[PDB]
Amino acid sequence: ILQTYRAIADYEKSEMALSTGDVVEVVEKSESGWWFCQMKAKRGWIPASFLEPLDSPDETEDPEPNYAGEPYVAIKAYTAVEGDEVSLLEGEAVEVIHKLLDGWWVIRKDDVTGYFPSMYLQKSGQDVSQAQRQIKRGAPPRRSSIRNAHSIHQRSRKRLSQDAYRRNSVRFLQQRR
Repeated sequence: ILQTYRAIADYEKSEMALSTGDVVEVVEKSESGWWFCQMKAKRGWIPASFLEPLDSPDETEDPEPNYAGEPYVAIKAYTAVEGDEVSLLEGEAVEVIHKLLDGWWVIRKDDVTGYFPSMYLQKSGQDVSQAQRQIKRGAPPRRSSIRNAHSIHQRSRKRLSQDAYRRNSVRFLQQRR
């Protein structure tokens, strides 16, 4: 594949500067002495909440809400920090109504709606141990936990308030119980 080389000195700007010790992958060697290279890609898991799409403030792949609800149970206890969050003890049953991609799902419990970490929930009637081993990291931080976020979009991201979620929830819910 691509050969890996190392910079033995600093090179100033060639849209890429070089710092001694830098590791690069050589894409094209040339007898001209100028080689086209790329820095080792920097990858990793990050909280979706800290990101915003470039083209628009709104996420394009969030699934649609389902007010009918899906039965889930808390597999890990969580204490609400903000008013729009739901506190649950392990074993408490809830109904998921919006599986948002930022990890904080809207759930319904006792006629009211609020957010809860998806990672701490599992469909009812399944192996709890299995869902717990799937937890290899804590709940991601919420966007509302960010102080002084900076956006490139003047318009705010579209997201129903908990009151709006509740009004839809009480009207279009489905109980098989």
